[PDB]
Amino acid sequence: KLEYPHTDVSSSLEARYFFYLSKINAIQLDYSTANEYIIAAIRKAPHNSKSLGFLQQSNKLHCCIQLLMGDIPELSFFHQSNMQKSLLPYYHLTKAVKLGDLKKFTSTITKYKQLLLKDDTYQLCVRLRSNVIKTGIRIISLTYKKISLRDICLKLNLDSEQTVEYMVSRAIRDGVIEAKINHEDGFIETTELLNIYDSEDPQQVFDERIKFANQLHDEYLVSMRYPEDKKTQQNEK
Amino acid sequence: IRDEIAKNTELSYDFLPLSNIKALLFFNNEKETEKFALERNWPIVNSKVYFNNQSKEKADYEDEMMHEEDQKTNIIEKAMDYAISIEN
Amino acid sequence: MSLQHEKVTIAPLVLLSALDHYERTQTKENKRCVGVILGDANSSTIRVTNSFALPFEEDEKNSDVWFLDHNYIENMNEMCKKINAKEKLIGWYHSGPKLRASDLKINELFKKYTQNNPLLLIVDVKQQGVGLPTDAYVAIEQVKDDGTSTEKTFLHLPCTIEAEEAEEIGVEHLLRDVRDQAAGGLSIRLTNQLKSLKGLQSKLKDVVEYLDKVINKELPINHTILGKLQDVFNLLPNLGTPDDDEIDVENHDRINISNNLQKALTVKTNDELMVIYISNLVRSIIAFDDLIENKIQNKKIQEQ
Repeated sequence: KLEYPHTDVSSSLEARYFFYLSKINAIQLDYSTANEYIIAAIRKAPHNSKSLGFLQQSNKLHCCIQLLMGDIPELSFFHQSNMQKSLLPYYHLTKAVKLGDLKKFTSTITKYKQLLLKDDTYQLCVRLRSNVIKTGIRIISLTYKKISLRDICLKLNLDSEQTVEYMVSRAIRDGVIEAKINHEDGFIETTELLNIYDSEDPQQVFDERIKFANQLHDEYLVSMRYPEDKKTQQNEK
Repeated sequence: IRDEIAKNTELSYDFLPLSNIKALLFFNNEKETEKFALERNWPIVNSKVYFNNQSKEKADYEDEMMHEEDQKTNIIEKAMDYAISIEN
Repeated sequence: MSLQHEKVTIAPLVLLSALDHYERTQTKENKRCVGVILGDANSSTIRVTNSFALPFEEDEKNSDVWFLDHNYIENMNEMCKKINAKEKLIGWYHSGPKLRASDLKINELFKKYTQNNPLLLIVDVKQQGVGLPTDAYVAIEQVKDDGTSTEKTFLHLPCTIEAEEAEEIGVEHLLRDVRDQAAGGLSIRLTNQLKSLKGLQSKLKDVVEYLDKVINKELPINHTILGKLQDVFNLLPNLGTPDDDEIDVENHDRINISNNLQKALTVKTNDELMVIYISNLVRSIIAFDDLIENKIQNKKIQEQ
């Protein structure tokens, strides 16, 4: 029940607004629009050493939100920062998910439990345990196309054939692993094969890019003359 | 739980023998497993389920109702949108 | 004699002229005008350079009754021969509005003068349709599969227009219009595309109701008309073939250069965005110094 203005604000105000929106959306299971909001918030915020409190809080959230999607933010990210001290927990949280070992993830979230609770990503860390598993079976399907559930149990220490069957079955509804199970032959056969320059797929993709380019077109046109018209009106030599 | 499992297994495979259905979808009688399937719109013919039936029928229904031409977007429609953005 | 009237290129001068003659004899109320056409022949393109009026009085009781002066035609031809000597009888114009079968008898009379086969150029004076106001025909002799002997009948000729270098630039001087059938800018071609499509729609609808009129209202059956429609169906395009899959692929490539070019203009326009904002910063400095100078300017006006 909107009334937020984009009329006359500071870029301070857009940074606060976009932070609160991303965060709120995260726990209610929408991660996609939250991505837009938090990526947006950092850039709008003034980049300075007295603003380091607000900026530091945004960086922590953003990576955590990337892990929630099942995408992985850069190891490059945690390393070249001068944020390293505070970005000490997140690096391990990303690494645990990336390598898809569940045992590492359990030790991490225990060990940093105090640090995370402050920044209140702790409730989100519990949800990331789903995302662990997702990364760990993603690797297996990509590396071996056709692999028996038996071998997946060996590799990632699943309990049984059944336990992994259910994981995949749930996962491919959401299109994460992108495979199909062969029940009778006892394996998982991966369905990714690319080459969609035969498909009609490029047209939709391209149109979304042309809509971003059209947004940039509208956005320049209105704003350019506007300082000029005021500045011409005011007296000069 | 049963309905959640039931949805996920359509994607996985087209067919599971009657016995493999009972274990997955959690029943205690083989006659309940078969009855549930009939009501849910899978025919058991030759002790093989056909998960594909319901999926085709749901899909047929979406094509039956019409909102439909714009949401997918025609070729003609994309190209008409470019020219008019420019020309304002 | 021959058929060599495959293309008829018609000067714009002639059309203009035909309307001018028609009004200055004041033939109205279903009265007609005939004049000679002068021009080139023994060329596949028949060139209509020029026309001149013949006095012709056409009756209202019948269409089979007419007066035409044979003595007149030669005098007209020899004077025009003096001007340019590449002009010979190549037919006669009818003022339309439409074809007649009493024109067949007139055709045969012009066949004496000619050394080509007479062009009957129905120049419409009614300007009907958005396309050409000329249909062209030549009287040709045929037998036919029906059991029809020695028929004289008029076969349609496609009409085109060409004009000379001097003649064309005459048009351009006279007019200055941008036209509704032009294929110019983005907007104009958008209009042509809708117009072209609706063009086809109109012709096809006629064909459908013409078919009905053979088979219940006893219009004649003709192998030329049926034969043409068969060809349409045989060379009809098909989709879902590997031709179509390729057309989509070609289609992505054209979408692709439109996308790249859209991004390119964004960079030039955002350059302009910044630069307006740099000029404002400089004009600010200038405006502040200006105010001290305006104080003295306000003051002088009060003092005197």
